Amino acid sequence: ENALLRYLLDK
Amino acid sequence: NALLRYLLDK
Amino acid sequence: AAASIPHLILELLKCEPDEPQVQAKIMAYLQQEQANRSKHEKLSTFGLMCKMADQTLFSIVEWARSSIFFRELKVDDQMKLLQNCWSELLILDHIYRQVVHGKEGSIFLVTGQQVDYSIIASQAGATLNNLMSHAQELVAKLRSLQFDQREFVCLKFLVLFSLDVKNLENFQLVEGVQEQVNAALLDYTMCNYPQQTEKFGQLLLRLPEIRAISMQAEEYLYYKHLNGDVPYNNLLIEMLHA
Ligand SMILES: CCCCCCCCCCCC(=O)OC[C@H](COP(=O)(O)OCC[N+](C)(C)C)OC(=O)CCCCCCCCCCC
Repeated sequence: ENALLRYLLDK
Repeated sequence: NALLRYLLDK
Repeated sequence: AAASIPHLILELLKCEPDEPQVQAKIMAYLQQEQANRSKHEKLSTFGLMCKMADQTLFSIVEWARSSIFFRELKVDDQMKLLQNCWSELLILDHIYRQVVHGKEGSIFLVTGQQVDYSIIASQAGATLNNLMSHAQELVAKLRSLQFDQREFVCLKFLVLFSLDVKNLENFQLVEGVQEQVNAALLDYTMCNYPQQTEKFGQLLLRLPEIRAISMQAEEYLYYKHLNGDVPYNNLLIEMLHA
């Protein structure tokens, strides 16, 4: 799991 | 809270 | 005689942010922010303070997540704890800054700026004036109690590690921190301030006052936001919207 990509998808 | 999650999990 | 510091407290102190580095980083950021703006789009004092507070919150999150004990919780637990206390930590930070760095009739900012009460008395509205008035009352109280850095860091941990938040998974770690930090704080006050027989209790009674002021601050900010006064992409607003 990559925190940055998760954020970009979820924001 | 996406930003909070990110600041912590990164 | 000699001062005594519980080992635990030494461990907490080690987690403290590098104050001069934070100050320089935040000031440089705000100066660059304003310089990047043309004459007509310059931030107001309020706009700058909103960005300042945002940067301070960023610093608070980085303090927590690098902190002993907290960094061992799952992210979901970390989020629940910070969602609960983010504004209390901002307030405690501000209050303590005044206790250590503040001078009569002025307020000291994270950037090292100093703001004369009179400047506020004139340009601030009643809402902010009321807020600052309550904050100043707590500052006077804490100065009177000889609130110090060791007690400050214990209170930060006690505010962060709240047992009053719903659906905490690792509640045993949270119980552990509450139990041991309370104990170390009590030992510290008894040993080092023995003439103030109820210092421990007196310090704890400041916590609901910190909560009250933090709620008032949240309310003021939310109102400013509803009026369209808060600059875009504010992390404080995201914490509010949660
Ligand atoms: C309380 C501790 C935090 C830091 C206090 C800083 C004092 C700054 C005073 C500067 C000089 C001054 O007087 O600035 C005045 C400005 C504006 O004032 P106004 O009343 O909103 O509008 C003016 C009155 N009108 C609208 C009726 C015309 O105020 C500020 O920029 C205060 C910024 C507050 C902190 C940023 C948000 C923090 C939210 C925290 C919630 C978790």
